[PDB]
Amino acid sequence: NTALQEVLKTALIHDGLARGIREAAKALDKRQAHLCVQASNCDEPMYVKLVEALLAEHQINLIKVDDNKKLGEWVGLCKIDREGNPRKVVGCSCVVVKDYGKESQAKDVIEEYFKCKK
RNA sequence: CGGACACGGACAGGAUUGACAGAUUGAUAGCUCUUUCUCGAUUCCGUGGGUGGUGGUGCAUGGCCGUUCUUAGUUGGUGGAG
Repeated sequence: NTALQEVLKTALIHDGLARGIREAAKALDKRQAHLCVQASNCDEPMYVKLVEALLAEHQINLIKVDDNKKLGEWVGLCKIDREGNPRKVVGCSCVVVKDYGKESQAKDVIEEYFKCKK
């Protein structure tokens, strides 16, 4: 439960993420891929059928979350503000991190990973 | 586009750059078409707005110069006409 809340959120700042209408399906073909995340409300589940054919066969590693209406202010464009509107952006279904570069609380994500999925 | 910014939408389930091969070209300008690969929020689209101008106006101006002016001319400060 700590893995869901705060320790994924310690390293998502400036790294090689996924952002844009060709990029998320572009940058997954790379062997720098550390821990990633998937929004589990994709309307056609055939896009995520492709990434599940991509993720488990090598060491790519997911966390399931709800959507992108709430991750829409997590990826890098925040629309709610003291002046921003409640609807400017929609986030992504699938972003990655290709190099951490910092070890702030980067253990509870990596401890969770070889904990339950062996 | 070398149209900064302000606002609204379109933007990760598909905005925007680049580009070989073939008509397309005056031309190795993907200019544009044909099929498709590619860059990664940078932007595009409309709406207000700066901008650039060897664009007009020397009869709106400045500065500079030229001339009447290449000759000896010019002017105040406190002094006559019951």
